[PDB]
Amino acid sequence: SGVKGFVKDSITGSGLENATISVAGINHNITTGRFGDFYRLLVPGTYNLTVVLTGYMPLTVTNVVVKEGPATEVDFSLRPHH
Amino acid sequence: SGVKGFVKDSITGSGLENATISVAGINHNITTGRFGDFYRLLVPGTYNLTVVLTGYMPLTVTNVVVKEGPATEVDFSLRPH
Repeated sequence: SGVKGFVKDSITGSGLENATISVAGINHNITTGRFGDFYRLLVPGTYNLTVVLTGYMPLTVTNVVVKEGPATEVDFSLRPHH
Repeated sequence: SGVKGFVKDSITGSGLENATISVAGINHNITTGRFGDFYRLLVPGTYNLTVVLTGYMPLTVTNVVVKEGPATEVDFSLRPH
C-alpha cells in the first residue's frame, strides 16, 4: 500500500525525474524516476506529501489517504516558477 | 512546515550549489541545488542550523523557529575563506 503515480510539469505534462517526495513526520525521502514515476510504500493512514524540484514551486497535498490494499494512485502536477 | 530559501556567496550575491545545512538533532542533511535553493520539511519547533561548503567560512544560525504551514523562508550568506 502507499501512494503511487507520477510527478508532472503542469505546463507540459512531462513526467519529471529527480523530484523529491517527502511525507510529513517521516524522515525518509524518495525521488522520482525517469518517467516521473514513484511509489511511496506506507502503511494505511492519512499523510501530508510535499513534492519539490528545483525550478518548480513546492507542492504540498494534505490529508492524502492510504487504504489497506492497492496503492492510492495520485499524480502531482508541479508548477514551474516561470 | 519546514525551511526553504537560498544559500549565497556573501561577496557576489550569487547562489551556491552543494552547500549543506545540518539541523541539530535531525538526521539527513539538507543540500543546495544548482542556484543555491534548498527545502526541507521539519515539524514545528526551534532549530539550530550549521551551513558548510568547502572553501567557505561555516555559518551558524541558532534559534530558527518553524511554524505550521508553508516552509519558513530563510537565506544564508557564506563568506569565502
